[PDB]
Amino acid sequence: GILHYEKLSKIGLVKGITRKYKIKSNPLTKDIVIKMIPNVSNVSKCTGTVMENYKSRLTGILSPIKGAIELYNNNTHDCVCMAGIAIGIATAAQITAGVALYEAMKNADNINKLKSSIESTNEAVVKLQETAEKTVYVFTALQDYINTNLVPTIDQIPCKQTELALDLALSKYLSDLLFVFGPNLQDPVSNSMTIQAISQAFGGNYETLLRTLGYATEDFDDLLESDSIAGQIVYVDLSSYYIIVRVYFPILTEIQQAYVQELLPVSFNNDNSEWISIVPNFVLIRNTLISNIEVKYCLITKKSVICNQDYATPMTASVRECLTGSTDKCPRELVVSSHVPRFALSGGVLFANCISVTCQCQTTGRAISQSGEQTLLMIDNTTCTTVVLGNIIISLGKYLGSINYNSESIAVGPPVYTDKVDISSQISSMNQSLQQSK
Amino acid sequence: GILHYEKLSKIGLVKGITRKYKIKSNPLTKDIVIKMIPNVSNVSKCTGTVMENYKSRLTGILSPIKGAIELYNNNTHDCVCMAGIAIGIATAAQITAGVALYEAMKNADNINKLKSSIESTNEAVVKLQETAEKTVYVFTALQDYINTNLVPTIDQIPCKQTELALDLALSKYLSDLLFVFGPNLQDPVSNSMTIQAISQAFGGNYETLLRTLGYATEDFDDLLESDSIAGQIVYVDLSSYYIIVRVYFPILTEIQQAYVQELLPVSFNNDNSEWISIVPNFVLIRNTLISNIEVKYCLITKKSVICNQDYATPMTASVRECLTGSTDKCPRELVVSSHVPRFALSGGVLFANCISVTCQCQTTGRAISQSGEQTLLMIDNTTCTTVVLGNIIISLGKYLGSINYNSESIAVGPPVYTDKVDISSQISSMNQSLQQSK
Amino acid sequence: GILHYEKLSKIGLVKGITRKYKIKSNPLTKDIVIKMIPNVSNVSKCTGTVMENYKSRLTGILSPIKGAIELYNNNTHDCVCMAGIAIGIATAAQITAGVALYEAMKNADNINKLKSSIESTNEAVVKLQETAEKTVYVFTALQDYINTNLVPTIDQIPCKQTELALDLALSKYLSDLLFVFGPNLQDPVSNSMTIQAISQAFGGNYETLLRTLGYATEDFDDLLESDSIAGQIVYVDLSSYYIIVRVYFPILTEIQQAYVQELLPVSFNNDNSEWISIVPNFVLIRNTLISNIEVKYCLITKKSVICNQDYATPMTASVRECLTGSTDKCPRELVVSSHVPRFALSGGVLFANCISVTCQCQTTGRAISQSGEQTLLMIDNTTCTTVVLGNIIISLGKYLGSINYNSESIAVGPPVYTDKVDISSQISSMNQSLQQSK
Ligand SMILES: *[C@@H]1O[C@H](CO)[C@@H](O)[C@H](O)[C@H]1NC(C)=O
Ligand SMILES: *[C@@H]1O[C@H](CO)[C@@H](O)[C@H](O)[C@H]1NC(C)=O
Ligand SMILES: *[C@@H]1O[C@H](CO)[C@@H](O)[C@H](O)[C@H]1NC(C)=O
Ligand SMILES: *[C@@H]1O[C@H](CO)[C@@H](O)[C@H](O)[C@H]1NC(C)=O
Ligand SMILES: *[C@@H]1O[C@H](CO)[C@@H](O)[C@H](O)[C@H]1NC(C)=O
Ligand SMILES: *[C@@H]1O[C@H](CO)[C@@H](O)[C@H](O)[C@H]1NC(C)=O
Ligand SMILES: *[C@@H]1O[C@H](CO)[C@@H](O)[C@H](O)[C@H]1NC(C)=O
Ligand SMILES: *[C@@H]1O[C@H](CO)[C@@H](O)[C@H](O)[C@H]1NC(C)=O
Ligand SMILES: *[C@@H]1O[C@H](CO)[C@@H](O)[C@H](O)[C@H]1NC(C)=O
Ligand SMILES: *[C@@H]1O[C@H](CO)[C@@H](O)[C@H](O)[C@H]1NC(C)=O
Ligand SMILES: *[C@@H]1O[C@H](CO)[C@@H](O)[C@H](O)[C@H]1NC(C)=O
Ligand SMILES: *[C@@H]1O[C@H](CO)[C@@H](O)[C@H](O)[C@H]1NC(C)=O
Repeated sequence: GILHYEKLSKIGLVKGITRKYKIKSNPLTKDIVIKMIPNVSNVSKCTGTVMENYKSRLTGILSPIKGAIELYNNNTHDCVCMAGIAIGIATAAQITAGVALYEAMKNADNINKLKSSIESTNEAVVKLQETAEKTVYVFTALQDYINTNLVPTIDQIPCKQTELALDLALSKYLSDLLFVFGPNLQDPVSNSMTIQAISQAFGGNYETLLRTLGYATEDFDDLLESDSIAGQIVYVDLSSYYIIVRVYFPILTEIQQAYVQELLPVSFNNDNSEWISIVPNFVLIRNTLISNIEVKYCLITKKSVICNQDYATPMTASVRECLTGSTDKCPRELVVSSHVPRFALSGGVLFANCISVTCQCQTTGRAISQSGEQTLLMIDNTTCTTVVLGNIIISLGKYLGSINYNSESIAVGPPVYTDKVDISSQISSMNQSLQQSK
Repeated sequence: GILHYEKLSKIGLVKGITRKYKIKSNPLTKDIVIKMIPNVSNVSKCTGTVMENYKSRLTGILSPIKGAIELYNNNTHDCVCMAGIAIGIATAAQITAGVALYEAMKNADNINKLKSSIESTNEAVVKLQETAEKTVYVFTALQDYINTNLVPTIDQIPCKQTELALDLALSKYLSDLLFVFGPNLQDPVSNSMTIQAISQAFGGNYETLLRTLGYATEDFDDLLESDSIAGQIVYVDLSSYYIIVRVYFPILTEIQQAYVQELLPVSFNNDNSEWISIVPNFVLIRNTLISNIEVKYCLITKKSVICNQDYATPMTASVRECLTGSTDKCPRELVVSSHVPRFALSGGVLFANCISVTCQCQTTGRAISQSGEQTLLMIDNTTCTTVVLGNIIISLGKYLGSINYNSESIAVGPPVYTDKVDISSQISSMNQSLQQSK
Repeated sequence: GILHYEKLSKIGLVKGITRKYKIKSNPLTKDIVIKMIPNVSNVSKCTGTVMENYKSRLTGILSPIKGAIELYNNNTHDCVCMAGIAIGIATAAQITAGVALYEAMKNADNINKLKSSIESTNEAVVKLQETAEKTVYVFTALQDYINTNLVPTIDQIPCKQTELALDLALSKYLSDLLFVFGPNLQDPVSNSMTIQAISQAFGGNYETLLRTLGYATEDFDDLLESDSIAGQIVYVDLSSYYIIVRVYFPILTEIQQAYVQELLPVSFNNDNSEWISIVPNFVLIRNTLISNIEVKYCLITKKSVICNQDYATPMTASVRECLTGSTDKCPRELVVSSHVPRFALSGGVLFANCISVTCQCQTTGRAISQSGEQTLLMIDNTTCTTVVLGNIIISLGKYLGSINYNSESIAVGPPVYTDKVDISSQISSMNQSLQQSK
């Protein structure tokens, strides 16, 4: 690759798995209905004031979301035609989500004609014919719990306990719902809300939601774990207590001439001390351009790095030069923890710090020795066919690089400290020196 | 406001929603009892050794908490009168919590006179008359589960399976409880423990707790999501296995002459490349003082920023000058990701980077062009009444700033890189240069 | 200790609790079987296609894990001998985990001889005789739910609702399972994944797992909360849908001549302003060596700091000199928030910023005054026996340090700003100054 792997390997940074870059795109939209209140028609004998109190509590949660949705519904018309003077302040994502909301209102209007049928649902999952060809699924929360726990036990227990059990179930449902659908949800007009978060209105059963929707594909689990499947609330009903959610199932596009290269950090010896290299562990290479990538927001598999959006971030010229060969530009940090890697395997070849760990060859019985002028030792089956590292015995391959690897040395970079307080102290010391300098 | 909004918008910092500052204060205290063990009197036929093992396991969890509480209970008198010699080491928060614990012990002593009544509770929520006027609520864990699942199925299933079901429910209850009430809780003498965390002793039903306690308030959900409602364990019983928790319910005070200003980041063009501005997105302004605010610990709504404590943090003079007009002091960062904003709306006026995106006007049909010397374009209805951005059509309004906005240019700040490894490399390179100079 | 506690306290770093350092070591291994599919033989009348669909969905989840495990199984032989040529790329942790997997395969082969007995399990927890002396426990998911909820209600409700209830339970089980056992688990050959994460295959009942395994020890909860108890998947069956997990039980080893010292930050007055000190709050001292420690990954109790591995990190020379007495090297930060501590107690002695908070003595009735040249006031019973801080009254001990503490002053360190944008701006400004100089 573009990176100088041979020079990188001598300061740790052993070449790891090469993964292709995938980003979701081209979503397909399906509409579902989540009914936030169960049907207690069959336990209504002693529901008491529990349902009235629950409806009063749920109206206060659903009302701000509805108001924020009609804020964009009222100011979007047909020339998608948005009035910026009434909207006032919005971001590009908010305006795009408003456009998507306007597009979804066409189907929401057809769905809303089945309000009585939605009210009459008495099962957790039901199918309704929105049109002659389109079917809408209604997902009722706690309906399964009521049907399988409260209906069979109405006449067995004093149903004053059924009222308390129903009250506790509704409040526990609200307890899990409040983190996602509460005041934290200040921007319901957005398509970045994952289906897992939306499923909290259905008890967290996004598996049931997606399986019922019939979304079958090879990349289903990858899309789920990359947070690429998203839902958007397009309508809120305060009389029947249900929401219409549009689920956007996209497909993964492999970015052409793009891959993510992983570097395995290995401690190396320098100046009679143990060091580690402070460089990005994951490097994104698009065409011939080298840049950082925030892989913590992505899904990392053994074959590809999967993200819901482009997470590329800039890279300094010094770090780019370090990755392209200038090993003197690579920052390094002292090693004081005993639990730090000291060897790694790449292409059947072992890169080990044989000063911190004991390297012994099984073929000859003689220990492999590392001098004080060598940072790492490259052990292939030319040096000797089988090396022993304590309880580990490994058969080695042949190195595809230079034959004088262990004879040719390099230069090491400047030591650094990556702790927050240490960074602040370094900045202070450098400023107290720079004031004298200038 | 005090900020220079025009110059900030010229570098892509578009003015956002202005929110007032709210901090909780003046809490009212209520005492509740949480019984960590259910009443199995009606399933006692084949509970077996399960209850003995559960009590043995729960004693080891509750003993350190009781010891830590008695550490402060034993060293507080009337001469709130605290003996610092015996306490030894404590913080201001710990001492204030000890004072609150001493205040709560007066009511805890009255509550403890109903120990037999607490032991005899056989419902999830019961009401006990602590005095002639005060009422205390007892919340029993898994009591509803036992009453609605195990009691009705005593004679139907082989009750050796009931013993296994009871054992699994208790162990699952301990599994969720251990993260909050385990060795992590090293400081039970503190009033910073949220009611949501305390509710883990009741299966996570803080909604049930707060609804039973009453607590009718408009700011109820805001207080819940700002982590302002807190509870404190004031007494632990190792014989009846219950705890007394004092719930603190504060009110939200709007800080006078204080508001939080949000800045919407928009990419801008400079030197034939795309850049973003590295400035705080949320700026707290109290009176005429500008400072940072850690909004990640607060609750953000469309109307206010709500925090459980003051989260103001200092700001550098350079950043303050950047926010007050000195745009040459504003750090900027290169843009390499495709998924960063290019336009935003503020006051009916669109600030767009018409080089990265296509700006076309519907009224005239001609594309809106941005020269290479302009960072951003301000598009108001004085220019043209309706702009088109791909699939988005927006009606704009008059701008309230300078009429020569698109003719007047500004200066741009120094480029920076905000990655961790990039920061370390920059610090090392700058130290190398400084050492070479001196 | 090695730290200069007096000078540290004079800049608001009051000595806290001294905790010893503990790291897990010498694990003992026990093998368990988790059956990912329940036995629905007693509700098979109307399970329908639900079980077939669930098996199809679960095969896709479990197949990559089995493939990754067989990747190491196929390339490990008795000759522990590993073929590095076929492995290609691996880290030291991966190779050690492969060695552990090879060691566990010997017992996995004996366990797999009871495949029919594992298939026939119809209880949540059962005991099987793997050999004449060894015992293996099988944990079946949702088996208790089926036995106690679906079997008793087979003929009471329309069993078409039983099929929907079974479908929802299986899908909810998969929803919780997907985060741990989904595409995120790209490296099943590793012994660093905790038993709590493993328990997600059993509904999160790690308490049941460990109690059934019979692991009884004093440090049980400490090992649990330090993330020291870990499990490794050693075998995956795609025909019976179960996994074999080897649980590692380490012991907590107290590091000799090592302890973690905590410093309590207290605001202090300087130049008519309030400041805080930016130094590490937790300092790890091993022998005579001072270094940082990442205590966020560890478990902190009142007696010791417990970690699953060594988390020591380097410390700069400037920060070390600050901790050892050079108070002019200690970075300090301005105080703008009202909710920052102003006093603390250590050894019965109060260190308070009496400029910011009102200090009054009860014994004499006269207020304690702090001059503008003093950062903090040390108040012991030599000064006066009982101090009052608002609603707090504390009896004080005697200071064991210098008697001229409040008369001797020190020098203060350079001011710093710890915000991210502030750090970037400071770096840019210092680079601009350095470039102007050179
Ligand atoms: C939107 O318009 C409806 C009437 O169509 C009105 O009831 C509602 O209050 C409006 N909401 C907003 C936010 O303007
Ligand atoms: C409610 O009860 C009636 C009569 O007992 C029954 O026909 C109906 O199916 C029940 N509803 C549900 C959802 O089971
Ligand atoms: C050494 O490893 C290489 C792998 O590159 C392999 O082809 C070769 O057979 C091995 N043995 C020898 C003696 O080269
Ligand atoms: C700067 O470098 C010198 C020598 O290279 C070193 O002694 C000093 O500690 C370094 N300081 C910082 C803040 O990096
Ligand atoms: C507190 O005092 C009680 C007796 O009133 C005693 O049993 C207990 O052990 C003491 N605890 C501590 C921490 O001193
Ligand atoms: C326990 O059983 C008795 C007799 O069947 C009954 O009177 C009592 O109400 C039951 N307890 C509860 C809490 O239901
Ligand atoms: C531009 O919008 C303002 C309101 O913001 C309006 O008063 C003015 O007449 C508009 N000019 C047009 C439509 O040309
Ligand atoms: C400092 O600024 C110069 C020019 O402004 C630039 O070339 C260099 O990369 C910068 N270095 C750092 C560490 O900011
Ligand atoms: C399944 O049903 C049979 C016949 O009713 C019964 O003997 C057996 O115990 C049941 N299985 C379980 C696990 O209860
Ligand atoms: C491992 O070997 C088995 C046969 O023993 C084979 O079925 C399987 O595909 C192999 N897996 C890998 C990753 O080589
Ligand atoms: C002051 O505190 C010390 C420390 O415990 C104590 O020994 C002494 O009795 C106290 N009183 C006096 C008058 O020294
Ligand atoms: C450097 O120090 C000077 C005076 O000591 C100060 O004015 C300036 O703000 C500091 N710059 C930093 C900390 O970036």
